[PDB]
Amino acid sequence: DHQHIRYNPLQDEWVLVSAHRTVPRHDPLNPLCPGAIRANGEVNPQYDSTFLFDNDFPALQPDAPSPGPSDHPLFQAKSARGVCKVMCFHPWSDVTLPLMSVPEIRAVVDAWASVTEELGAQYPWVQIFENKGAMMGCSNPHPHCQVWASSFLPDIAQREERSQQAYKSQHGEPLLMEYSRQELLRKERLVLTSEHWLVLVPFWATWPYQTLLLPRRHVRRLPELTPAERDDLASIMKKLLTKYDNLFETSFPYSMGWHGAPTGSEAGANWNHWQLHAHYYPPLLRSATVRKFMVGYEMLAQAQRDLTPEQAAERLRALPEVHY
Amino acid sequence: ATFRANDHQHIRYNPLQDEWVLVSAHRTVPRHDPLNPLCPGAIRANGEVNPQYDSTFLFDNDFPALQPDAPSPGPSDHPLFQAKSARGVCKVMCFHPWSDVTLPLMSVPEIRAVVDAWASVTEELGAQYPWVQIFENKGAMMGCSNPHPHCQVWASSFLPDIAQREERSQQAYKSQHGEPLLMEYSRQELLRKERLVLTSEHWLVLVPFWATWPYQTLLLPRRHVRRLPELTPAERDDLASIMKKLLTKYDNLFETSFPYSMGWHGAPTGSEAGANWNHWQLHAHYYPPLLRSATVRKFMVGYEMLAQAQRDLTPEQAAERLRALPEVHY
Ligand SMILES: O=P(O)(O)O[C@H]1O[C@H](CO)[C@@H](O)[C@H](O)[C@H]1O
Ligand SMILES: O=P(O)(O)O[C@H]1O[C@H](CO)[C@@H](O)[C@H](O)[C@H]1O
Ligand SMILES: [Zn+2]
Ligand SMILES: [Zn+2]
Repeated sequence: DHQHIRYNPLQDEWVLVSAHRTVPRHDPLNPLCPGAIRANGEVNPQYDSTFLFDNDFPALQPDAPSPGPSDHPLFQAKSARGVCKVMCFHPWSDVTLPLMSVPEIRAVVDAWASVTEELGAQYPWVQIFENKGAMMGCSNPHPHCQVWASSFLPDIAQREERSQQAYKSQHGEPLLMEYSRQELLRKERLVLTSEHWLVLVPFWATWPYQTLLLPRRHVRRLPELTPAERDDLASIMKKLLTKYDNLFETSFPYSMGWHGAPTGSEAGANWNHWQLHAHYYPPLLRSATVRKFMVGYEMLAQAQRDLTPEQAAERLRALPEVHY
Repeated sequence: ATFRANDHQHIRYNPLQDEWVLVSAHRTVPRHDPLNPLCPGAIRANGEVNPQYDSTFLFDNDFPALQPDAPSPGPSDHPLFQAKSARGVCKVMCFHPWSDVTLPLMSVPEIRAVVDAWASVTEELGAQYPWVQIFENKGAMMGCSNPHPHCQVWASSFLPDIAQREERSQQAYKSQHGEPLLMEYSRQELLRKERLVLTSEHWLVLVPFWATWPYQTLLLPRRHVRRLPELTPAERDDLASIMKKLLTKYDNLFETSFPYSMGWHGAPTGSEAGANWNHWQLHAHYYPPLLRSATVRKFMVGYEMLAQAQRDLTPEQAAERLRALPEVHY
């Protein structure tokens, strides 16, 4: 364990490794609760599973004029269109994914597949993400995620498209399929393995207990998961997130999201280089209250970490799967 | 429908670091503490006692992220598992002996002292390391735990990621156009005016066209200058002055001590300092988190982490607001 730098081939980034160093179940005023009034005056149904609605304060609208063409190579702007939705995971405000049952989480997975299929018919990128915890600026504790679909391929998606396309041309295999194969051989960064899925701490991880979740089968997009794969996803997510809560015995904050092959038009397109995966980016470092700050050097030079990915994976493997 | 950047959503390109951003336009510290290890006279974690310094003070970080000696990792057996060596030194630089001052509260001569110390440490460590990263982390909101006025300096044997991104873009730009990227960018922003914050004889501050943080700024010299030590005395005095004006505007924006991370980017140093770096232009970035008040910040989370940076306030609105703020501190 000596200081060194490690490369992220998926997003083309180096990281410095300095190894040498109470929510009520229901609130009629919470606009995500069953029966509650949203900002546009609509009343939520008495839903008993997941619930999808249009964000009343959306970052993207479906209609917008395009900016003019760019008159200078340093001042480039392009059009942007999209739709932003909110997805409640469960009717109870006082539950989170790790406290939910496997069938309930399977309902979440089914709703993720449905909204990807639905919005993917019109938009080339559908970004599902969850922002969990006030530490991630989440102001509403009801269990949910957001879905932003966009007419442009976002920056990170462009980076992963570029690296995966390059990797499959150079080596004949999808980047993340070879990565899964290798981490199964190497063992030391695995967190969980199941029949259809694996969870690991990536070699190039930047956040302390960051994980990568990906299926064992080559799968380009979330809707292609079979029922067995979806149930197994629900199970393995429940185990991962329960480990996360047990790490510091608290409701573990994070941002997470799904990356799969671009949607929109598929005619004349080849996405075999893509592999479906999810990233988890948790801020906590040493306790329920001591976090990692991505500031200063990390903003001006390069991401930095003290805990090695292998130490983090070793700690995550040791944690119980029974919630505290 | 006619497009208007202040009215309609769009995406903008950062050509310096090759990044797109979504613009959703449609939306008490005691002066002295004997136990504060950055104060004059105080004891540090390694047992050393600070001198009774009356200006800046430079010392080795007692908890450094980089050490000057380290073994190199083995060669990689696989293209997905690449590791390289890392060596460097981490220093801490106090700006001033008084803990209750910040840069905008200091006099121009005192800030000029900071500039001179930045140049000295860049020259000294740059003789041995190809990258010397000066940066300041100001405010608990940026995880700074010590309110004493200071910055850090991490010098490294490797060229850090962001530096590689800016080396690549500036090299390409000068190859294609025959001028340094940021020199043309400065000329253009002087012509376009709408994103300027401050102009002085030798320097300018603007909200970059592609900015991601709400009141983010870019500070750069009007002359083509590759590295900080090359600034003349007049350029250094004027840097001190314009920084005092910028940081005072920042403090006046929400009438609070404005948090931020900031740092300097210059041509790589080390063994190849004598190579051709004419495509480089010295500059500084300011990345402040505050969004709408002294307490309401931007969170770079969720979509920003999984897809793309996003902002509501346009760079032009931010710059207009900054230009209107007084240069006299509240
Ligand atoms: O030196 P500090 O204040 O202890 O550390 C702080 O600045 C460093 C450089 O940006 C970061 O690596 C840390 O995340 C941050 O907490
Ligand atoms: O949707 P919210 O909770 O209003 O907003 C939050 O999630 C968004 C998507 O990551 C971010 O752009 C915001 O910075 C964050 O505060
Ligand atoms: Zn990804
Ligand atoms: Zn820069």
